[PDB]
Amino acid sequence: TANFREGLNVLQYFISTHGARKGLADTALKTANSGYLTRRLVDVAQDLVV
Amino acid sequence: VYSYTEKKRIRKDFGKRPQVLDVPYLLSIQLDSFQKFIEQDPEGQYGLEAAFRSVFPIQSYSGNSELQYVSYRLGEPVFDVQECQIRGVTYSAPLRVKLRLVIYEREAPEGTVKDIKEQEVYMGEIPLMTDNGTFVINGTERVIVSQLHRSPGVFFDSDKGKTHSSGKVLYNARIIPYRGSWLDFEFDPKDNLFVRIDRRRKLPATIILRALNYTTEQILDLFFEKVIFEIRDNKLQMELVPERLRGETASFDIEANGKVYVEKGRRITARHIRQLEKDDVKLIEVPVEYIAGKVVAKDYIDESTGELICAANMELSLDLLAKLSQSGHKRIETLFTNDLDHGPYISETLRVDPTNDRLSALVEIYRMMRPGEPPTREAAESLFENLFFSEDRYDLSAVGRMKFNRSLLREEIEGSGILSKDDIIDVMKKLIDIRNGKGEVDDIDHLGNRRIRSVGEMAENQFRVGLVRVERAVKERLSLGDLDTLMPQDMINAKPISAAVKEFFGSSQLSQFMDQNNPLSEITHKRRISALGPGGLTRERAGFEVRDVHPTHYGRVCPIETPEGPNIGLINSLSVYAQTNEYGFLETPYRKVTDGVVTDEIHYLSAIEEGNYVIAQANSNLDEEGHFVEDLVTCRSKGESSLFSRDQVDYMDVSTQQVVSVGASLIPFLEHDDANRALMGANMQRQAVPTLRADKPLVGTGMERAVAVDSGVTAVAKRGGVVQYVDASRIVIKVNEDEMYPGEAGIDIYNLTKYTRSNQNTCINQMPCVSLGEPVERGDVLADGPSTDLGELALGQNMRVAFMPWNGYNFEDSILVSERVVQEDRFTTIHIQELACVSRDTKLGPEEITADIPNVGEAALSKLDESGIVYIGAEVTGGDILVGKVTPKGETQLTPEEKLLRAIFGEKASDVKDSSLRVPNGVSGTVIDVQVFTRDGVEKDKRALEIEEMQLKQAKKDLSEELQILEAGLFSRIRAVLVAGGVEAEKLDKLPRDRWLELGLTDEEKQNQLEQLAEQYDELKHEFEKKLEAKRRKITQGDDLAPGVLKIVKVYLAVKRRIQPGDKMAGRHGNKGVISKINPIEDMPYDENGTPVDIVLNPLGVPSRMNIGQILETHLGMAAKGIGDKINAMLKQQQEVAKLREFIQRAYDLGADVRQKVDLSTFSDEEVMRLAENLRKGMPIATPVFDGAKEAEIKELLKLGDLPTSGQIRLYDGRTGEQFERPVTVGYMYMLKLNHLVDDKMHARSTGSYSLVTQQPLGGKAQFGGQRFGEMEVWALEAYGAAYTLQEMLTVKSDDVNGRTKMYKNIVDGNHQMEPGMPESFNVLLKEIRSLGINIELED
Amino acid sequence: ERDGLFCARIFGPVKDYECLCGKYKRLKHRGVICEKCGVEVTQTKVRRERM
Amino acid sequence: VYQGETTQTLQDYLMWQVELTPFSDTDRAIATSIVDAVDETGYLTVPLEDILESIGDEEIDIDEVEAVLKRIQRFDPVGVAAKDLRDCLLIQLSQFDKTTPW
Amino acid sequence: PLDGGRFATSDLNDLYRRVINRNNRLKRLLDLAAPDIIVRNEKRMLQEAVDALLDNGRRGRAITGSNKRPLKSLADMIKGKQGRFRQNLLGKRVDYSGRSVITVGPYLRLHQCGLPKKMALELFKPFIYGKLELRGLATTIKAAKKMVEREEAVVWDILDEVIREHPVLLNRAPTLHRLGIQAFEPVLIEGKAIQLHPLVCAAYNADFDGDQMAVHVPLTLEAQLEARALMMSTNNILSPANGEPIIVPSQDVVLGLYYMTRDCVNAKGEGMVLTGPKEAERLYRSGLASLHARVKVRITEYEKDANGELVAKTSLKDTTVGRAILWMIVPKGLPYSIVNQALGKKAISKMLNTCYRILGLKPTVIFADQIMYTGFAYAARSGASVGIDDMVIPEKKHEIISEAEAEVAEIQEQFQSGLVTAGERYNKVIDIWAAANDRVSKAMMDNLQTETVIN
DNA sequence: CCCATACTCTT
DNA sequence: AAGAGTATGGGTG
Ligand SMILES: [Mg+2]
Ligand SMILES: [Zn+2]
Repeated sequence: TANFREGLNVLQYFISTHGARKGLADTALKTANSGYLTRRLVDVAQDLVV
Repeated sequence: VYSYTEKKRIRKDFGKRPQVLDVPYLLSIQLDSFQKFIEQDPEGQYGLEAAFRSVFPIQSYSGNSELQYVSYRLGEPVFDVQECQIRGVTYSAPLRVKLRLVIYEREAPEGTVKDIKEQEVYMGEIPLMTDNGTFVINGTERVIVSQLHRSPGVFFDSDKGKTHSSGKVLYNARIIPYRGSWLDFEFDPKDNLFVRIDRRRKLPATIILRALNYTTEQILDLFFEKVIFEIRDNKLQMELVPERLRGETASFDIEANGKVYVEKGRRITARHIRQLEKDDVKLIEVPVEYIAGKVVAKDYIDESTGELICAANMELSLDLLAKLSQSGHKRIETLFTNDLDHGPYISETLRVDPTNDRLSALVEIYRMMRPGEPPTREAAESLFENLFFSEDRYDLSAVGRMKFNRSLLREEIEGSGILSKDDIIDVMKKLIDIRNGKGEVDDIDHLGNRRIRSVGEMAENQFRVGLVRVERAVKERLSLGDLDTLMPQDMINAKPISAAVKEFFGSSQLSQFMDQNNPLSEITHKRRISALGPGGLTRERAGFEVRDVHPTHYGRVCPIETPEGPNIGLINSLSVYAQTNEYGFLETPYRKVTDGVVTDEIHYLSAIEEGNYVIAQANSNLDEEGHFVEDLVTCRSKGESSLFSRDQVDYMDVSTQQVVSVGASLIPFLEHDDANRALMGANMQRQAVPTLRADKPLVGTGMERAVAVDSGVTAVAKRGGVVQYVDASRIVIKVNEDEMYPGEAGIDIYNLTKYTRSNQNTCINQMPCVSLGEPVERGDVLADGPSTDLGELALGQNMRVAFMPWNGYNFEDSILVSERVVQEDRFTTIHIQELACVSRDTKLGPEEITADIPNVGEAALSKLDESGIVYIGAEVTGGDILVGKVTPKGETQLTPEEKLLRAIFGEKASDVKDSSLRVPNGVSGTVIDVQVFTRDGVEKDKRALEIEEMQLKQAKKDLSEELQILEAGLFSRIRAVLVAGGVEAEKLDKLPRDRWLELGLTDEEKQNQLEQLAEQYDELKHEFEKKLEAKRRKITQGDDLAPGVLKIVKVYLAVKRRIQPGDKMAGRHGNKGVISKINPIEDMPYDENGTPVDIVLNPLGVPSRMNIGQILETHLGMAAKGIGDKINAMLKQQQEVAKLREFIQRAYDLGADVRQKVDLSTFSDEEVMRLAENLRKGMPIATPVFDGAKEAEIKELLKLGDLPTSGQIRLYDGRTGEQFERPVTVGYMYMLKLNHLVDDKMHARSTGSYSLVTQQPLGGKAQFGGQRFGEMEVWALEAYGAAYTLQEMLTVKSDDVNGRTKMYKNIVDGNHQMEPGMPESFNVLLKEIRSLGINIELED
Repeated sequence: ERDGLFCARIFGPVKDYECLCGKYKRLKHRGVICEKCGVEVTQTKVRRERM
Repeated sequence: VYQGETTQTLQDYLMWQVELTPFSDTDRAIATSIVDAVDETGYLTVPLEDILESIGDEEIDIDEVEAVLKRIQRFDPVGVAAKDLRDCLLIQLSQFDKTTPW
Repeated sequence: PLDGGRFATSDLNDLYRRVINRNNRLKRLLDLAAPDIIVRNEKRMLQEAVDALLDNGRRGRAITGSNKRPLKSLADMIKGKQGRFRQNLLGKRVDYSGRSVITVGPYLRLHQCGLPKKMALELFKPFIYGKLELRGLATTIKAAKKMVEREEAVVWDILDEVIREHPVLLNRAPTLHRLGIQAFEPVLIEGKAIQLHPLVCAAYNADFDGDQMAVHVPLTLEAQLEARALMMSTNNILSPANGEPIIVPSQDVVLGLYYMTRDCVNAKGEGMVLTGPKEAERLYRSGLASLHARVKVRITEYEKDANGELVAKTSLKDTTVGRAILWMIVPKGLPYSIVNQALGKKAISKMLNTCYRILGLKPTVIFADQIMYTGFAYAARSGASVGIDDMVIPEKKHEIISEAEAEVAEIQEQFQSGLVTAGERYNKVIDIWAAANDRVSKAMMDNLQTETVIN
């Protein structure tokens, strides 16, 4: 029920850390998965020229 | 009451909640672990005692002799920590171990004691830990990181229906020992149990049961109960219990004892069961078809025929019932099974299991474990015995035994270290009970299942690993019978143990060079927890669930400070108050609540214990006697939080900083920052570089002193006293008389570290913070280390900052910096670099270090002394000579041309070739230190003698201080004795001290006392001469170097780096940026008084990042600077002390019921003036991370200093003088300089060296390499259509050997054209493919 | 060593236009097989392309 | 795996200077032969007759070889590819300014 | 080769040695008529050695060295992410390249970049050698080399001459969509950082908090013309993915343009009639009128005709001072209605797209540069800051929270009485809290967005 | 984690 | 005697 101007207590901050770390881990780990998709897309359509 | 160090400058505190438990020593986790490893233990439970007892005694096959361990001992180290760092050797102690070889006679009861020989042997060196929790390995400080691993015991888990497409879950159990073989039990989609040994081919689960001498009847009895059907001439009447009928539907009309409880087609209800229990139904009438599918348990044989009728665990039929009916077998035992529970999994697995004996199971186990070889009965038996039931190949440790007993609901805690039959039976029964929906699986990420392992335990494990190998060697060498002459010393070789210890302490994954950016870096490094390492996880096969924040992390692991990237969630920081059990589990302290009254009792609870209580938050109001003001308080109960009544509270938190780590507790207004930016700020705060002068934060949290003192970078008084001598390099303290030991001169000497290189090529320098003659007490700070200011951590500088856009120069996190910042050297840093020159020995003669290089001019040799080494204090640049060296080129045939050369020019120029050490290109600095290491037996040059003389002078002075004190005391005694009788007074004063020994008195004690005093004086002189000789011998000892190495010379260069655009700056709230422009002073915005700002930051970076702590910090820093300005104005115009102390008391009294009380009435005028002098640059302020200052308090402090309450003022443009249209937030922030300098980043290349194989440019700035043009860049060029750019990048720039030369020539000639060829890498590929036996070739 | 994995008689000279023993040493003897050591007199880069 | 790198010897430096010098084809061949004849101390190891024979063309006289050799001897370092000590010293002295005292 | 005279050994050489030793032993055993029980074992070991040499670890257990690390075979060199194909053939390291940290250059034009001159001296070295030898300053290659090493004063003028119209390629990793490599004209600067134009950062996904970039130099005439005609930043204005413009103002430029084109109810100089935009600028600079004052201004605007000619019309428009000032930047051919409003990011993007579709490419580049300059200048002039008092909390937050807590308490008591179940109570509590959050958000936003002024 | 292949129970 | 299904192994990140 608090905002950042008022300030959070220990329990609320501890609760928010779960979502913070989940988002950070997802961002760190999907980089290695998008590159595989773009590599496969380039491999399948390398030679198509007008 | 305040200490001397704190009373000089008191930091105002806005905290409101009293402290009940002080912050503990921050390095206990390392010190306690190593002390436990090293200390003598009467019991064999920890350390070297456990390792020695776990192997010894060692007995030979014959049994006629054995070796017995008695005790061990650690000798004194040869050198000190500082001496080891200077010389570059390991700081270690020798291990002396007492062994006893005992011999036994033959043909006698037991073993007759023929001969016992006891000898103390040398086992090797053991590295020691310093006072700060580090190890000096090869002269460099190192840290061993603790590991968070999986606890030994038994664990039950399941898959979430992922392995089977039907969405059916499969359960499993696993037994994890400390050392041994794994044992797994698992289910299959067919409800059959299976057993896996060390992750190998699956086996039926009854093989292990049959390997333990178990009959099928016994197995059925263990895993199933019995139901008795009796032939009573009424269609096999059965003995039945009503509860058995629950969960079933009536097959027919259920009537017993003349009462129809249930009818056919009607399910049995609970009321029917209760009626059956009330009537005590025992006899039933069922049809002969009731045993159509029932399973018989035991074996029944007809006594007449004498043959088996039905085998054990077989389904009966009507014909079998008839067969047993004619034989008159009135007892049939079936197995009570159902569908809701009591599954037949054991019986079905038994039916599927092929073996039905005790010997074939061992054969199958041996074949599975060791295929490809024929089986053997003895081999299989030995393998099975040594797999799980041998103390020398399997150990379920004390913690493993405790966890095993806890998981099975046992009562005892202690036990054996090996498995038994009953343990496996209990594990199987528990797994079956889980399968029948009568239990729960375990949580792997729960902190009660993860354990902490520190350096002492790892060292013990490695020592045992070496010890077992030494034991094997001893047993192999003990077969020969020579007990009449052999000794234990010749039996054991210390090479394997010492090699293993060195390997662990030097090249382990968890042993790293200590991070030495600042004291916070070291504190953070020593308190780090890792899930990686030997026996841990990998960053590519970890998973998301192990990287998450768990509820059990509360108060034990910081939920914020973790690296971002591949290692997120795998590297953690210990919380402030966290500890470990004796078993290695994290625990946190709480205050006990009794009858609604909060007491001062502190209990450390672990994760398992914590979940069974209702624990209140630390943000809970309390009365004066300890009563909750409200009636409903917020509490966590079972992994979740809610409101509870006042009488349901069990415990409360001890502090509001219990949840966070040391690094996160240093961020002010942390509760106003988003968690992502808090993580970024915590990570960036420990990579700041120290500057020329330290500056305290001026807005802190109260943890600065603890970090500064516990890091060990400062000089702390060991005993109280008075400063007798103070200097820029040494401090001498005269100890108080009540803290002195008998018969000593009470003085303490502190030698400060001056301009020393760190592990990150930075500067380590100490400066005194005490004056000549002032009192000190134990624990006071005598000298500040790097990034320390009067005993407080000082990582950055205070900067006057405005939040506004300025002509696009702070666009996208750019920073605009004033020129006055550069002119004041506020962010200038010192960097120290080391270079080495090695002179070896060749076959044609040895290399010589000399100043007589024949091919160089006189100017280049001007900076070298007579020994060929550069002077101290010389400014050198790229290509200058540091150490001159020549290499013997060797003898020749001396042809007439060579004879002419030798005759005309000389002989020195014809025998040696220059191999000097020179400054690398792009490097400069000042020579500040030179070290010379010489092999023992080689003559030293003059430079080494000068260094040794300088090193001897310091020790001589240190000894002279104590010698002078003692001799002054003794001569005072002599004068006191001599005056009493034959007093000369002035005449005695005229004579020198030495003449007093010649003067005598009568034959009374007036002469015996003088003789005793003279003897004591001579003894003192002899003792100090012996001390000086010992120090000289230690100093002059030679250096042991690598084979074929004669001398080593090390030169240290120092440079100063100034701030410039392209350098990275940051705050403590995750607000980083790069300098874009240095602005002249008259262009900066200024206020009504003409004062400009130092930094301009973009306000657009705040709202989206949600790091609001920086705005509040800016406002509070403005207020603190205003208070300091008032104090400075009062000091400038000399006023009375009364007004100063009145104003300072008013400033310290501000706040709403704060817990800090400062009273200046107990301060003297001198102390008040000193404090006021220290406060004239601003009053420092502390705000704890969840008990900080409110906005109203900040506004009150602003009002006290006569500043606008909004925190915003009017500014004027420096270039036009026009006022900006809106008020701007102006204040003070704490900025840091990060170790990302554009001097180390910029790199360019035209042409250079190439690889020998691929013929392509090298990589790295150190090799002057090129940039990589990878596949994505090629794709971008293909998408553009730039074919010529791509071809030029692929051939004439990388590996077209002729094309490179032709392109260079054409470019120089002014013709921009290329002639591409074939890359060399394609030729290499063709050759490599041909080497595989494949014919690949080019066509046409 | 002769007939080894780096033999100059099989793979080529270790110096430009020189044989192993040293009878022939300059460009005037290009394309000459020394009877003593058996090494050809040519460029040393042939060791990248001789199997 | 670190495969090692390439180093520049005296002959590599001399050939680099040859490639960027306005020579003709025959002059470049003669320069190649001369640089091949230079040893590690910077002295020529064969008489010019051997170089003329190694050129392999009968249309070329020894004076052209002498001119090419003189041009090469002014490369960096000065005095390289000298026939003997006297020639090397004379070449080095030729590059000094006239104001030298002796 | 290592210090101390140790040559060590390679994996391939070790495998070859093993094969040769086994082959020689087998030859000797075969020619000695050895018993078959031993020659069979020798043949098996020779087969294993050959298999290990060709592909270690494929069959059986891999042969390791002294470091408990399996040796590398021919197959290991051929294949993998560290093999020839992916490490040396599909990508490679190149010459004439550099890298360093990037800062922001606000004064630059769209086709220019800021290159440190210390980097440029190293990158363009052979060009400088040729130019020095071309004008008689140096007579030999060694003389030019020594002059460049000593860094005389004339070599800087030579360097300024040789980079006058020579493009360079800037690249930031990772490269995703071909806009991660672009071409720019260098401007020599002091320092060690590369200056980047603010309008291209979105294409690079770059920010100035520690990012680094690499720079490459085209050599031949074809490469230089490809850089100028295909990869130049003034050619890549539209996105190849969807056709929308990519050089769009953001942050400071948007804030400044939005601030200048706003109106206030009662501002200084309100309600006067001006002859044109220049009079409005004179009034603003003199301090006689506010930037937000509502006035009437005579505006002349041009419109394209049917055959493609511009026709001008002049009329009095009701506008503000700031909009009239901004109108002096718009090129001929656009309606005045395109600026007579408060401009956000979408409006500025639409204005740029309209200019591109109607007028062409070069006017769009000029317009974008002028927009960036004007936005930066007026954002600086505004003095916009951030303070703690700007975050206004609605006054009704506490009562909404209290009412939500009361509803939660009453439904909890109802659950205690047994009227409901667990899941229904949980969902109802969630719904209550969501409704309370929506109420608080609406109250806060309604309080924040309006202010009261005196007429 | 996903796909291809040898061995096992069913119509 | 075919045919559908399960345990094992290879290549990928
Ligand atoms: Mg960035
Ligand atoms: Zn030869």
